[PDB]
Amino acid sequence: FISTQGWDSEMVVDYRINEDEFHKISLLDCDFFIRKPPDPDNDVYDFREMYVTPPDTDIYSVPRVLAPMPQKYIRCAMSDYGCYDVTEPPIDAPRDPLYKSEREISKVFLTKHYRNRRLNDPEFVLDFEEIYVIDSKTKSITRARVLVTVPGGRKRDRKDDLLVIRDNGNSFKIIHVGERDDPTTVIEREEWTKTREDMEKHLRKLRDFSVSNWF
Amino acid sequence: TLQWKCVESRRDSKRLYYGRFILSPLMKGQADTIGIAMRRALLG
Amino acid sequence: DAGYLTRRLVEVVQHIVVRRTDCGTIRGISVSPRNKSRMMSERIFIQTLIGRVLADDIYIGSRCVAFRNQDLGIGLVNRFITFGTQSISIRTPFTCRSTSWICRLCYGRSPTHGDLVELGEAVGIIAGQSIGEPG
Amino acid sequence: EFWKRRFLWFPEEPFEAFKEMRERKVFDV
Amino acid sequence: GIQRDDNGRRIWRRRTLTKKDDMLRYKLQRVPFVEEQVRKIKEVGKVMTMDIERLLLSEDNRFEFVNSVAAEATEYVEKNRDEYGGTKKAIFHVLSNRVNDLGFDRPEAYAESDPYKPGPGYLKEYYT
Amino acid sequence: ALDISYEMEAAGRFATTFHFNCLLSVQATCGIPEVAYATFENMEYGEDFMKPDTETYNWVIQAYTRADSYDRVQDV
Amino acid sequence: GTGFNKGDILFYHREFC
Amino acid sequence: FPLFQLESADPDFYKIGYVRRVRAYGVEFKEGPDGFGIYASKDIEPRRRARVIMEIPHELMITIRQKHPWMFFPDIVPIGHPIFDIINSTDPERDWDLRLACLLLFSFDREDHFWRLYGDFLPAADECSSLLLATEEDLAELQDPQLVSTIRQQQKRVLEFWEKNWHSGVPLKIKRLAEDAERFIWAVSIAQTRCISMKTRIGALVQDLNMMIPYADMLNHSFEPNCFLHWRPKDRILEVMSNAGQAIKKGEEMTINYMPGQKNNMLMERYGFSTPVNPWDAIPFSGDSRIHLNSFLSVFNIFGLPEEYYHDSELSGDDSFVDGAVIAAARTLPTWSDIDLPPIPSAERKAVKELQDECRKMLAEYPTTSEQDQKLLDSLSEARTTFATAVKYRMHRKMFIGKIIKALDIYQERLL
Amino acid sequence: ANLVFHNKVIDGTAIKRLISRLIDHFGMAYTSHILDQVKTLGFQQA
Amino acid sequence: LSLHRCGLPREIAIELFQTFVIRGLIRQHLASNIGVAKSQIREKKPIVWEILQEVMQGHPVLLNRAPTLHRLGIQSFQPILVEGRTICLHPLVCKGFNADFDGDQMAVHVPLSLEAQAEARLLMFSHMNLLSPAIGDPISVPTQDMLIGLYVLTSGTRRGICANRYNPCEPFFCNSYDAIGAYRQKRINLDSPLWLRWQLDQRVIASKEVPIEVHYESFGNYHEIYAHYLIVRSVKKETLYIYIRTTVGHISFYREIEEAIQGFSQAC
Amino acid sequence: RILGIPWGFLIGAELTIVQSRISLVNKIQKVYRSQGVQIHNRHIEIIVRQITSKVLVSEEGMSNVFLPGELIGLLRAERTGRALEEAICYRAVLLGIT
Ligand SMILES: Nc1ncnc2c1ncn2[C@@H]1O[C@H](CSCC[C@H](N)C(=O)O)[C@@H](O)[C@H]1O
Ligand SMILES: [Mg+2]
Ligand SMILES: [Zn+2]
Repeated sequence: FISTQGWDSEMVVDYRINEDEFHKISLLDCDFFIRKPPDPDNDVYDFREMYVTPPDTDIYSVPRVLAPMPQKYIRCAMSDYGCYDVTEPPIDAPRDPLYKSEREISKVFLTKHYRNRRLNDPEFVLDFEEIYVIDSKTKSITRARVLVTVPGGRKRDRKDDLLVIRDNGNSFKIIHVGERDDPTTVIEREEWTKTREDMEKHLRKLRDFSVSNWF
Repeated sequence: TLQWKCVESRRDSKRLYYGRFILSPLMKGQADTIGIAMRRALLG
Repeated sequence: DAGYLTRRLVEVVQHIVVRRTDCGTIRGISVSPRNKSRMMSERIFIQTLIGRVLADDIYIGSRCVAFRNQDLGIGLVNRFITFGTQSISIRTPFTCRSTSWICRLCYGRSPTHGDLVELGEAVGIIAGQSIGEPG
Repeated sequence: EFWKRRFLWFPEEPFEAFKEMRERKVFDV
Repeated sequence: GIQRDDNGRRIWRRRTLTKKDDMLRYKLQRVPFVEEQVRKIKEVGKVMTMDIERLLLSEDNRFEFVNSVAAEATEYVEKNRDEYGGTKKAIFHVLSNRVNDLGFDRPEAYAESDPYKPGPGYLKEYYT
Repeated sequence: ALDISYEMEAAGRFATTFHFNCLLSVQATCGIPEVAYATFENMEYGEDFMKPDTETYNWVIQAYTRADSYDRVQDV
Repeated sequence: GTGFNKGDILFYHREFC
Repeated sequence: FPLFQLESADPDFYKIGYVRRVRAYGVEFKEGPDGFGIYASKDIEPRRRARVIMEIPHELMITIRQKHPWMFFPDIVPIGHPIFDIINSTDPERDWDLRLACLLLFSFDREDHFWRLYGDFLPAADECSSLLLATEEDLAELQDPQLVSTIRQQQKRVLEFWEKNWHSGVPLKIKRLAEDAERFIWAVSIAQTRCISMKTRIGALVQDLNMMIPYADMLNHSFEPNCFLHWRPKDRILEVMSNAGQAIKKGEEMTINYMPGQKNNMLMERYGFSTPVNPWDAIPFSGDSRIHLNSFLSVFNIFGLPEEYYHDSELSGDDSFVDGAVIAAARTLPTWSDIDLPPIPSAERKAVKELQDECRKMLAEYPTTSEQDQKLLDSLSEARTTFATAVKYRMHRKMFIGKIIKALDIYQERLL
Repeated sequence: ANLVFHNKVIDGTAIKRLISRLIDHFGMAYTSHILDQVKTLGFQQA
Repeated sequence: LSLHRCGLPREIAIELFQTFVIRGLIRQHLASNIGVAKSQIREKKPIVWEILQEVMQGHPVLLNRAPTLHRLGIQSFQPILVEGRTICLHPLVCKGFNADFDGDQMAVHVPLSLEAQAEARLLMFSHMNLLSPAIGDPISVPTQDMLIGLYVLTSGTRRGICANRYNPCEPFFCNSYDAIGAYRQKRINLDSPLWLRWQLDQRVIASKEVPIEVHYESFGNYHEIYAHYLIVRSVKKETLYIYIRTTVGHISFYREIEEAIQGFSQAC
Repeated sequence: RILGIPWGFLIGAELTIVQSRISLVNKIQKVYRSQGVQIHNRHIEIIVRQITSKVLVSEEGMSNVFLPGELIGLLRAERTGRALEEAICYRAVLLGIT
């Protein structure tokens, strides 16, 4: 219907949209709306018209866009990004819960299907070079800076690549599936780096630190 | 005379069986040694 | 010295027993979170208010969020802190209409039993022992 | 009524103290 | 909502959950290795502690509860003096009866013995 | 009267100001103000239907002003 | 605590039959 | 030797409660064509005191203060929600059901609320027996203009409230609560048919509440019930207690008294049903012909004061005739009493003949009879729940009049 | 039992706070048995 | 000992319960009169102890240390017969009595009337006095040796430079019982890291942080790697697998508390 | 001097006692909190209430109801203030726990 492309970044529109034709993407700080063309899979997205609202509110506003957006309908797969908030709420009434776990979603990744193939397609693979990032804190949407290391360039076998996301959803890198790292290796790398820096900070205050070795 | 008997048995499921066994009369210190050896044998 | 102090502490309040459900008082000690002379520490604002019985209704806008003669839970206190509730009126031992006994509402929740204090409880001796014990 | 009209840390000033008691709900008309 | 399928039988819609509750799968699971723990709890008499706590959930005043239990035990002893003081205690009988009056089955007066006593004269030596 | 009032409250009907005034009508002439004052304290710090009225205050004052010994001016 | 608040007709008259 | 020798409810119905500290003892939930009900899964032996049947935790209820101001326990409505503004504009005296309907819709829209799951076992619009869902055809079979007028006024009030508060400009969080009018009408019907009012103490606060209580609204109504509701304040639990010393056999339905001292018309107005053994039903007699109250009570063994008439059930032995209908007759028949003055039988014959004439005139005033109404119910195959409810209501009134006639006959027979 | 899964450490402050929350949630009869079991576990690992 | 029990020497118990032992002797016709029963008690006959052990069941006693500073300085316990001449005391009630085992002594009292026994059983037992009246804090909290044991049990893996000598450029268990069994068979240590398959909701206390690294596959499945757990999700399915990185110690602590709760529930 | 009939004695005693109770609890709690001792405010308020519950009949207030220097309760003094005008003159007194 309407074309929000090129409009203001944080202005509030003067009408209430119909959410039956939109993709409602709910994050921690906002609910994100992207126009949904009809489809049995409901995986088709139209990025020309987008809106951002505070969570559970019908005061619509055009979101801030930090990168060029698609013009033709593209089929995409949605995956959220965030943390868990396992708290111990105070026990007020009888049988009050001992803990409370919630999923604080801060980023939503929209990854294009390769050639807009369907999930039921036996040749379905994901196109990791086409990822759009939705940020709750900034109420914005961007395109991911994807770095490709697997040989092949533009033309390759999409079945053998693996995407790695680091740095709070900012680093996107494509590697071969063979060189995937163990979760233990990732955790140990982070622990080793942090503890190495902490130990060097602790030992720096000794007056023979300049004539000492690490081992 | 020294005798043994099963004093309890159950089958909660097909992969969970329980049993309780007795051994008496015993002299002082024998029961602990028998229990330790039997537990090691049962577990490994 | 503490043994002498404990005996005098128990002595002065040995006769205080919870003997009524409600003395019928309307007075209430006012508790304020915001004071322009010091930024109040929320930790002190909580532990003192827990277990107290409100002497007056609390309103947020046109909605009543806490009623008179209602035990102050920790959820209500945080709600009071979350919004701008500058006045809280509570029923304390200072507000009871007697110096020979106290009622259930002016005392508050039981120190050990979780619920409101029960009739016939010798809260005076417990008060005297609680202060003199760590001496 | 005359005393009610005249009635209108607790500060050392007597009328400031009266106003404080009115605000702290210690005493009122 | 009324509909008969031509044979006198009335066909009606069954009510179903038709929704997902994640608390069902995660909560209806049983620990398998508490046989000795349950047996020891029964042997030492913590079920009576649970019963005492349960009885006080319906009492406004606990002192009144204690007085009523003592009065009922006194009536028990006065009516049948010879039945109490040994393996049966009057207060335990009162507590078991008050628990049983709620429909919860309990052994009478929480009276239990050791089936493994090696004949008369042998006394269990407690291991401190 | 006291036995019947105890039985009435045991049966589930609590005493109101009427029954308490009836009881005070006899306690006020016993020569001991403490009995009537105990009844008055029971009434004053109780429920709404037990609260004293003019007749209750009159009974307690009459009990105190016609005491056998000691001074009761402060109490009145 | 626990001390608070002070803690024959129809006989000899049956049917003769 | 062992070798030689109504349907059960959906297990998830009790399982969702059970995982949330709901406990049912000695009873099982069974579902039939009429609706859900609670029945003793075994023989509930009579004990000295009342027995615990069910335990419903407070946190699974939807309760609102019965008196102004409106505070909800537990507090599910957030501060600043427009649903509070919708609730707060209601009439404090008569609009109690509207507030409960608003709370029900709000809870149904709440993702973590329990009633989002329990709401799938409530009767639907085509299964609820409330008269707010009845059309003009069903109300025409009540054969009572007053009840029809009351139902029409209630429907008008509900629709007016919905139109006033659910117009075009309402926010989306409010419009989705009730997109169309019949959704709110069904919410109000559920509130009216399942609300329980009680005086509950929470902590130190004692107050009256209008409560939507799961697993306790499934109990059915009776004027001689075997169960009652008791609130346990210390742990905030509502207990369903069977009467002390009253034996209950396997398969016997567990019932409570929804409201004592209410005739069939009020039951139809509120819960959308009526019973033939209502001991408070009234039949307007002329009052010129009167019988002896004491003899009528003694013949049928009805004892107690006028507000506690009860059949002894011992001297009768096997007389199924004496039931709540006879008690209602004794409470409604024109009677005279002169302490110990005996009645002359001759005057009693004339009085009962005149009263029977009045009863037969009343039966003739109805276009149809009760037996033909039962036949219509048996042959009924394509009618709404309210249709059969109205048919049963008029049939029960006819049965009550016939019971009065038979009681007068046997009373005049046994007077000698 | 909807117990949270502690995965960092149990010190003196944590065990005192955990017991207080268990009393509020489960009551003193349940927590009394939990204390007996935790007492053995702490002794058995020391 | 249980939290509601104490141990009494034979001499103290036979002195305190002497009249009840006399009643037990006479009641079952083993003593002709009071004098004969007392003579039997003086002779330490072997049947005196059976009657004493029988009559001590269900009859509470009151213990008391000397400087009674608060009301928890006297508590009620269920006495049992222990060998020796010392009073056996539970370790978790020592803080309330302010008692340590370097020479302290206690006095024992026997409630006689039914009212006193009811008061002792229903008001003074330790399992109903877990909170201190002063501020409401727990009084029966594990201390010292138990606290050290719990601290060592729940002290997790060595991490970072304390785990590997060089910069890195663990078993998987289906259920906690498998991990504990492997620990019993000396396959793993108390603090060696392991991955535990989790089939409940996310209930592990951890820092509220985004995944360290997300391994997204072109087929749709992606692995989210956190500091203490791994979560496998897919876009085609609604499946969600959780693996917790922990030790045998955390598993043991959680299982201890869970089994205590479940066993107490099942025993009732 | 500002207020005459009992509003002089009543309000003066009320203001003195309200200020005394606040500072009495603060000083006691400050001493214990400096030592790490945790005591609820209720226990101290039970003790202070007995400290600040009496008034002293002034040396010039003489009648047949009270005598000068007599130690009477605060609530009794205020109730007789509204009911009599017979020189009910009193001032708040702080009593030690002994
Ligand atoms: N004794 C009775 N006879 C017929 N209907 C009854 C009844 N008692 C209650 N009801 C009906 O049951 C409703 C109360 S909710 C009770 C359970 C309901 N039948 C269900 O299946 O969900 C009321 O609307 C009323 O119409
Ligand atoms: Mg020592
Ligand atoms: Zn009070």
